[PDB]
Amino acid sequence: PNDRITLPPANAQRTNMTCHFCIVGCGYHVYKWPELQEGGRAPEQNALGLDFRKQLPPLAVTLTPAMTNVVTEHNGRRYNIMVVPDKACVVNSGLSSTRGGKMASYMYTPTGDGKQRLKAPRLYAADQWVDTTWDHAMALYAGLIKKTLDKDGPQGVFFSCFDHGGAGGGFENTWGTGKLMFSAIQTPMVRIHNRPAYNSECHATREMGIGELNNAYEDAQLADVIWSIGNNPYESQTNYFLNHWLPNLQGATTSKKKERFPNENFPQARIIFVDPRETPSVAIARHVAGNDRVLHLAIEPGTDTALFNGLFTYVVEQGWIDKPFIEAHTKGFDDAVKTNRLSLDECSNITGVPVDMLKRAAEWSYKPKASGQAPRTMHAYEKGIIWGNDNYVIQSALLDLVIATHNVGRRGTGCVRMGGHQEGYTRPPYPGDKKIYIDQELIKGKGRIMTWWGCNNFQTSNNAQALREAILQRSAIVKQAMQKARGATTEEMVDVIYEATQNGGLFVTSINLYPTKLAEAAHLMLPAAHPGEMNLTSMNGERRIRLSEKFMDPPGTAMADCLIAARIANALRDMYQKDGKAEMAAQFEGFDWKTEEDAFNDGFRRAGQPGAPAIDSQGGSTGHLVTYDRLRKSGNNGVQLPVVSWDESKGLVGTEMLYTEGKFDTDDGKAHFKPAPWNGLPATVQQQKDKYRFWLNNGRNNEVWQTAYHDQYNSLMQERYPMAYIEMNPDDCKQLDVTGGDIVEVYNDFGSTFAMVYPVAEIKRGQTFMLFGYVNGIQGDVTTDWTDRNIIPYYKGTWGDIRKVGSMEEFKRTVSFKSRRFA
Amino acid sequence: LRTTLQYPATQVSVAKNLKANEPVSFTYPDTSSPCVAVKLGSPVPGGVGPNNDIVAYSVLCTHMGCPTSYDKSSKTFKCPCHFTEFDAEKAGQMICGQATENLPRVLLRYDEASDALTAVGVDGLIYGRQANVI
Ligand SMILES: Nc1nc2c(c(=O)[nH]1)N[C@H]1C(S)=C(S)[C@@H](COP(=O)(O)OP(=O)(O)OC[C@H]3O[C@@H](n4cnc5c(=O)[nH]c(N)nc54)[C@H](O)[C@@H]3O)O[C@H]1N2
Ligand SMILES: Nc1nc2c(c(=O)[nH]1)N[C@H]1C(S)=C(S)[C@@H](COP(=O)(O)OP(=O)(O)OC[C@H]3O[C@@H](n4cnc5c(=O)[nH]c(N)nc54)[C@H](O)[C@@H]3O)O[C@H]1N2
Ligand code: F3S
Ligand code: FES
Ligand SMILES: [Mo]
Repeated sequence: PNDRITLPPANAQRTNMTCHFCIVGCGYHVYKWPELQEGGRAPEQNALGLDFRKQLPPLAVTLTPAMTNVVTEHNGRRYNIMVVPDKACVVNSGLSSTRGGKMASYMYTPTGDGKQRLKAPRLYAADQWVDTTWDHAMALYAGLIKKTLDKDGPQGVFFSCFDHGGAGGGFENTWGTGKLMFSAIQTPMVRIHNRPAYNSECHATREMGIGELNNAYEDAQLADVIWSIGNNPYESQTNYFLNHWLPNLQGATTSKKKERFPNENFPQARIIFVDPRETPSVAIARHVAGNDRVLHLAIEPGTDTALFNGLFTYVVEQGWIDKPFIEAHTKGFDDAVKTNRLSLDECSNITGVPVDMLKRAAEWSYKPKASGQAPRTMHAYEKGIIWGNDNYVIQSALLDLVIATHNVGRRGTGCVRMGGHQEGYTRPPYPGDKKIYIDQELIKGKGRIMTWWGCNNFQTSNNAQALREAILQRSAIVKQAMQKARGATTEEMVDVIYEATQNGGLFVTSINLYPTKLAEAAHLMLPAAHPGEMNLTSMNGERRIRLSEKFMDPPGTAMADCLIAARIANALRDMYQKDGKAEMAAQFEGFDWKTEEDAFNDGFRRAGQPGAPAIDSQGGSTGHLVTYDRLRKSGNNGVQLPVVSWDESKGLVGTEMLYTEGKFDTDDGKAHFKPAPWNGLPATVQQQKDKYRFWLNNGRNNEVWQTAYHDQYNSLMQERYPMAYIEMNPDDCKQLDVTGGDIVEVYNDFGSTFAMVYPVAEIKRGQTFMLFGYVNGIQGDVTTDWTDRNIIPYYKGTWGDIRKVGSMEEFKRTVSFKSRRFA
Repeated sequence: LRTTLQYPATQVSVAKNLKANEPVSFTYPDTSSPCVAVKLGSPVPGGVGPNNDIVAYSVLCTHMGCPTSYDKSSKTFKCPCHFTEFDAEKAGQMICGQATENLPRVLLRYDEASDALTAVGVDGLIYGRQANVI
């Protein structure tokens, strides 16, 4: 029934849960109680402490049927669950996004949205999917890795693996997988879930001395100006935008600024968006702040470097920089002024932004306030520039502007990633000295075995159509070779598969919650466990580490990813010991793990400690002060890393903001300016633009999480977004004789995919915006292979033509094509 | 014993009194639950009245319960608190926003003999209640 909910009893079990999904890492409670019990409506007779004897006032609660479920544990007993935001958590103050609010619905139940969860190992036995045992899966998987190591070495063993936090990442899981891949197998043939080499989104800012998560969310409350660069934060970092940015724009934080800085003017806060596209976030900012307090710099696609070099050149010419800061704490300023020189007239001609708007941006952001201090300008950026036209060069340009204007290390500032997932990285060093484009290697026929581990690059690779076509073809050779087998031992089957991989085959493994589109190619799938079926640690976009507590069993024999890594490492160790190879066996030592906590102890808590191997950790050398029991005591507020101190009396004490003493992460402790050449669009992308009509912009929808791995089973989400949509200018729609709920083909030299038309008045003629990564119409087919110096793709950098397929009468009947820009 | 809530039957008005796209405020199923009925002017699935175009909704946002306002130009309900928007033409479908429930539909009976519109139930859970009927 849809018209009531079962209240948690006053004495219901309550555990802490960070949201599974975005960077913000909102705090939740999980209430769990026997199915046949319920709380009373009186506030002291239910666990929420809310009075259901009468209508609740607005903002009292976030509670819907989607926020409840009934789980069945391995002992067959049934429990109510209720997953609701924590009012006292500093991150979200009781807010829940549409994505975190669905967490109860996306917990595993045999009958709900999680019915299709992987529950057992699955094997494609040449011509059919069947169940197999864990010992058989391990004998095949480890058998193939061992044979490849013994004949080809580690270069024959390929991974694409999460490196992120939250669900399908975090400190336990990045450690287990990194120890396995890098210490034990020692393969350099590793890409990351969102980028096709072992690299960083933030090489330039890190090299300049500025780690990308350098402030606190509170800094968004203290800013005079917030820049949002290549970022749609209402949709993609909702509760950071809603709980910290908007209160600033509304004037609710002005008294906090004045209390902290008694002798400083604080004008009404203003906001600047650098985005070719007019987004829901721009519309909401204008609604809240007024048009006069929002600047939308609607740049030409790929012209970020020209924008920042113009602004840099202008603030230097105006003397709107911090000369003492530059002299004491920086290197390379005079060189950067020469190499990055660009007039406002040139800047305007390249970006298409009028000179008066470039000047106003700089006047709001950098020109001294009446009281003499520089504006506190927080510079936030995300995939519009991280996947923009030369990732390294755009950060080079932007950090130069930020460093010259001292917008790192002062409260209310920062030049930060908004983030994607949560963060939770602890791993051994990458074991080579080479950047390797793993997708291109697979397409060219390299590798014997490829494991997708908590990712689905069938939906999310750049140039995705070339990838899927090569992997399906290489998979089919293995499937064809497995056909002749009758009563084959595991050993024999390992040889049959290896032989097929000598004839251009590839054995594919997926380690996942669900089959996904990967099952079209995979030979073996292994079932994983998400937070709440396991303990998990991760940090948000202000480095705030929290423990998500286990409160239920995973489906069937689903296992935490760190324990799957342990299982693989122990299988290989046993094989090498049996085969009389004591030196190879020793590479697979150190995985004697019974629980995910053991991976937390072995990785995060050993970083920098005496006797420990080399470890790269977001926790740093004080990570050992964190324990599960200490995080439990901290609650959903956790601690901002790095931890400065722990005692029983004060708990974990953390770090709010980095670089507050102007000591940067460089050889000389100074921030380093960098040259930022303006080279135009990459030639590969410019060839598509010269040939085809539309800019194929792409990214997030507020309602859809990533590759829709849970959402694809959600009846409400499938009603709303039955197919990937492409925002189109209405005049462009008329010229193509298309309207809301028509299907189009989108195509260029790289590939061809499909979307449902979504006319959007705000889209520019010749520009579009397609939902990325989706289960019906994969956007990435039309993205190019072009990457920057460090193999970061220009995912936002592609052009194609649009052809009407036809009217999908059922989309027109059932799907809203109304504006998603709030007026 | 019973599995259904005891919904009142609440007279709203007669269909012919409603003007195209001009919202009528009423409470249902008690005085703490504000609702809107609107004759949309063109048929929609599960519209009622002579022209199958009369719909009604709880106006409390299903995110955190701020009263939504009906926008006549878009035939949507817009939440001023965190900007959720619901389509009055698609059974309260959330266009964009932070809710995890479509805007609750008030079930209207249209009686041809009398021209009477009566609120007789609710599809979905009204904000800030354990059950639609307190
Ligand atoms: N064109 C285009 N392409 C893009 C982007 C873009 O802007 N444009 N964005 C890029 C970016 S920023 C990203 S983050 C990538 C995302 O690309 P992917 O990482 O491929 O996509 P996700 O949906 O995050 O993948 C998570 C997968 O792990 C599974 N899973 C979930 N929880 C767990 C768990 O606990 N364990 C395991 N083992 N599996 C789990 C899910 O079912 C799902 O298949 O896509 C990239 N691709
Ligand atoms: N609702 C929701 N939220 C999510 C996710 C999700 O799937 N759904 N995924 C999470 C993850 S993994 C990520 S990485 C983040 C991403 O968060 P964001 O990076 O904010 O989101 P995107 O929609 O990928 O792209 C941001 C903006 O880049 C703009 N853009 C495109 N080309 C350019 C360009 O050349 N220059 C500039 N300046 N801007 C450009 C686009 O118009 C778009 O509005 O969101 C996270 N949060
Ligand atoms: S509810 Fe979840 S999806 Fe992000 S805005 Fe909060 S961490
Ligand atoms: S209360 Fe309506 S959008 Fe949050
Ligand atoms: Mo991402």
